[PDB]
Amino acid sequence: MEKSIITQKIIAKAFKDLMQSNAYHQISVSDIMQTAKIRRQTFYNYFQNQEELLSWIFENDFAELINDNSDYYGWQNELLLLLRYLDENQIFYQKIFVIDKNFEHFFLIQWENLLDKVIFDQEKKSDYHWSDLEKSFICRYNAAAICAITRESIIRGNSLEKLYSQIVNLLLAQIKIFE
Amino acid sequence: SIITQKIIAKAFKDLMQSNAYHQISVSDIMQTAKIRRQTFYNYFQNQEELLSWIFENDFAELINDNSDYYGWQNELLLLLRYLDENQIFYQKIFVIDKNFEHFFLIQWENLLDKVIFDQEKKSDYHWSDLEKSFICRYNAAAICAITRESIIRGNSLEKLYSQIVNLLLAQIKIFES
Repeated sequence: MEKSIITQKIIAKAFKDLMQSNAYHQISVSDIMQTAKIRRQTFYNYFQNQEELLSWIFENDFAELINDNSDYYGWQNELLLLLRYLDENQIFYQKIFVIDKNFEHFFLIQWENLLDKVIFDQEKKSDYHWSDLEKSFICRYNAAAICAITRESIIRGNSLEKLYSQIVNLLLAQIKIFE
Repeated sequence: SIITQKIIAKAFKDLMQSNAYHQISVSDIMQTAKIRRQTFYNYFQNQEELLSWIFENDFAELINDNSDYYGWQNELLLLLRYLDENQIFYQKIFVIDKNFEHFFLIQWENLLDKVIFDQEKKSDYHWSDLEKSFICRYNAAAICAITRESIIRGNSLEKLYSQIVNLLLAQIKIFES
C-alpha cells in the first residue's frame, strides 16, 4: 500500500535507516523526524513511541512482501524479495532479536503466512491430493525450517539470498509428491 | 553397570508423571527405585545430573546403539516411538529446562547425518558438501520443531512418521543421479 500510509512509510524508512548505524535505544523520536525531514510533532499523529513504530514496521513490511501484490503465481518472487529485505535490513533484525524476546514467535508466524501463500498459489496452478492435515504439516514443517535457518543467518551476519535456490528447490520437491 | 542407573532413572521418570519436578526428592526417587538411598550418589550428584544422564543415555542408545544396517528409517521410527512412550516426561522437560531444545536439535542433526550416509550407501547423488549440509540443517530444524510441538500438544509422534519420511525422501530424490 502507498497512498493511505505515505507519512508512516517515510517515518519508518527513517527509523530503519538509523537502525543500520545506531543502537535502538539511542534513536529518539527527535532523531527519527530529523532524518525523515518532517516536523517532530507529526510523529504523534501516527505513533506514540518507537515501540509502536517497530510494531507497525513488522506488520506492514512482512505483509507487503508476502501478500500485498497482484500476482497470480507469486510465491517464488515473494520469497526472493523477503530474503533480500532481510539481508538489506540484517542489522536491524539482529538488533530486534536482541531487544524483543517475542519477535521469534512473530517471525515464525510470518514464515507460516508465506507457506500458506505457497499452498494458495500452487492450488491455482495444479491439482493436489493433500489432505487438510497434510497441508498443515507441510506448512508448519517448512515454516519452522526456514524460520530457524534465516534467524541464524541474520544473527550470524550470513547472506540469506545465497540460500534462495536451495530453499525453492526443496520446497518444490516436497510440493511435487502431492500431485 | 547400566542396570542400577536405569532403575533409578525409571523411578524418577515415573515420579515426574504426576509430580512437579521440584517436588520430587532423592528420597522419593530411591524409595520408588527400591534401592538404598545413598546408592544414588555413586551415580548422580543430584536430580539435574540424573536428568542430563537420562537425555544422554537414552538418545545415544536410540541414535548410536543400533546395528549398522538398521537404517535411518527404522531409527527415526524408534525415536518417534520413544518420544510417544515418554511424552508426558518430555512435555514437562520442555517447561523446566529451556536448554533441552538445543540438545534435542543436535540429536536430529545426528539423525540427518545418518540419513545422508545411509542414502549414499544405497545410491549415488550429485549433491555438493554444502548442499547436503544444508539439507541436514534445514530438515533437522524442521523435525526438531515439529516433534517438540507435537509433544507439547499431546499428539501422536508415530503418526508423523510417514509424513516426515515422505518429505525427506522427496528432497533427497532430486539429487539422485
